[PDB]
Amino acid sequence: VSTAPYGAWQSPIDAALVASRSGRPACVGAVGDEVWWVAPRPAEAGRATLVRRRADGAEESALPAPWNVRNRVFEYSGFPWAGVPRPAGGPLLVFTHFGDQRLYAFEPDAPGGAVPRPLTPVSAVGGGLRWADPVLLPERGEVWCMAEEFTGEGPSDVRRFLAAVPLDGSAAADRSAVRELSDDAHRFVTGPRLSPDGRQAVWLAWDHPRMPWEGTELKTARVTEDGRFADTRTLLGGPEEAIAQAEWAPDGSLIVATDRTGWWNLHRVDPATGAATQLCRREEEFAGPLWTPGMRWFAPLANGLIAVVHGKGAAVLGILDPESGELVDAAGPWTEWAATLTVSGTRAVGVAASPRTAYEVVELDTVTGRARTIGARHTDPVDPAYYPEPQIRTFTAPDGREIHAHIYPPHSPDFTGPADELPPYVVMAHGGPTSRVPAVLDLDVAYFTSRGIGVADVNYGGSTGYGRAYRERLRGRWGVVDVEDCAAVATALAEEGTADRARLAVRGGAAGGWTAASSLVSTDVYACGTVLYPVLDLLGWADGGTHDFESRYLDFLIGSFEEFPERYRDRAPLTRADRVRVPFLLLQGLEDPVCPPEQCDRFLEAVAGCGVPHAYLSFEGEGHGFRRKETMVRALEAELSLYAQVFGVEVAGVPLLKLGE
Repeated sequence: VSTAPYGAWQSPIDAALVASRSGRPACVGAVGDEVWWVAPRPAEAGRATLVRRRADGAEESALPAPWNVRNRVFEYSGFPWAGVPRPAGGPLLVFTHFGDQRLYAFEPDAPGGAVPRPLTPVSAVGGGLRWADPVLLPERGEVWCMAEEFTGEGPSDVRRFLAAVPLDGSAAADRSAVRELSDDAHRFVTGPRLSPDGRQAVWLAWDHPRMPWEGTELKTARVTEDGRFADTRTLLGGPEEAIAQAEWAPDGSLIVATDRTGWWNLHRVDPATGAATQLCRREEEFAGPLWTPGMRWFAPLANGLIAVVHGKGAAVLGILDPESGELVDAAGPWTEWAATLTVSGTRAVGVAASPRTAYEVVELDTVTGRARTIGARHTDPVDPAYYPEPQIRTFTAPDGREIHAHIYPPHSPDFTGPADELPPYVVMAHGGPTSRVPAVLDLDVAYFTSRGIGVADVNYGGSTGYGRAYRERLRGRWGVVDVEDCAAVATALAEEGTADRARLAVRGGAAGGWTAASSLVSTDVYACGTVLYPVLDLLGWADGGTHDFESRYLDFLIGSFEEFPERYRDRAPLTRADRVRVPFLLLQGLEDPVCPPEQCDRFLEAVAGCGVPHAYLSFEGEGHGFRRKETMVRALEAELSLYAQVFGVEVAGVPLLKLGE
């Protein structure tokens, strides 16, 4: 061990390794005795593939490039696949290919191998046709899902409804062959969930200007014999009751996760009256913000037990006995479980990680209570001694309010900083903003901490996982609460003498980019900042400047335009772009439909000539969020260079970012 300036420590973690290991298993699901999930392939044009895990442990990608398992529903991608086991011929699977947004069917065990065949027609009108959250029904020879069909060229010129697509491929070039199960009365809907007897269907629905976490309605209908929906009606829910998920238990009962008590809790629901009964009252979240159709937090098991990812703050998979109210969590090293879940037999399978291990596919068996890794087993790319040791802390702001944050101090088995120096710190603001960041191994974080630069990940007011009230703290306060909370943690760290007050950076992407930009504009706490595909122009954004799903999200964030039109200009970073007095880095994807690159251009034009050192790197072929390995490498090394230059530290492992005024 030797002494070296903070930020200049030699680290075995390069941006290429970081990119290579980015992402996590997602959308897990059981198919007979098999377990499938979506996995990222950053080095394969940033595509996502399907992974098939056989009972005997065999684990391999089921689709080769260029197949890309992802869709553009809500622009964030709804559950992209489905699969059913069959008596002969192997399982039948369907998935949405990102390239043409079509739903495809394929049989992995067919002689010759997987040969995807299209099931849906395309459209040149606006955003065309999109599909997601499917359920295979081979008895009816169809796959049921929710669909998006653009009717105009505007981002909101679209209708959504539940649909039935023929598995025989007769609708591949015939839109009339697609059956509309529900009508298009509701702008936003999720895929259908069929009762075990196949006579009743449910689905979530909502409209502008509400976000699903504000409120949703659980719709229901009788499924006729010929496969149509009848007597559609609202079973429960409303503009202020957030129903995040609904599932049929194998015994025919209905279970939903609602926040009517102030926290998302599981409730049994009378399929006829809609009356709900508490199954486990707790000041813990048993669900989360429904950003895409198909998210699952709980899963009913055939034996009557219920698997549930729950917790206040950190979420962990546990097993609930709705009869005794008893809840037993998984053990093992995993401290955070993602919002994806499936069951098979007495087993519940989810995706979880720890501060020392990347997300793995983990199985919890109800008979033994044993939890074990069954997929994507984590191997250390470098000695785990290079990973930071997270400190889950709650800071107390001026008015006594609690601010939840994850502190990652510089950490390295080979270096220590100068006695008379304190380490610079990078303060991060997650996206959303209605979501939360878990405290697990993240090479993007270790990339900095292993070099001598601390990191502080703040779950500012408005973050999820701490009840409706905490999520509501941000209503009408975007640009103030997120900014102040992040700054509170920063300055508190400096005052405590654990961070260099003069070397604090702020960074974030999407909503987090807005927070970072806003911080550089409305405060002088930071020495520099990194902004990724942010929202900087509110007026532009509100004026048909973003996808349909978030086209009215500002009503929640800053207030309606009808009531607070003045905020749309005052809160906008673009309006005060001239107030940025420190160097910054802007990163953007050129195919971004959520935060169009125009946002950046306008900002850059507003700061030109102000003599503020800065840089802007846009990437062709990248949408909202970077998926290609080469893109991530360049984005991360650029951010590090910015910090090296501003913090007066040397880093030769990355190219020197060219900053200009």
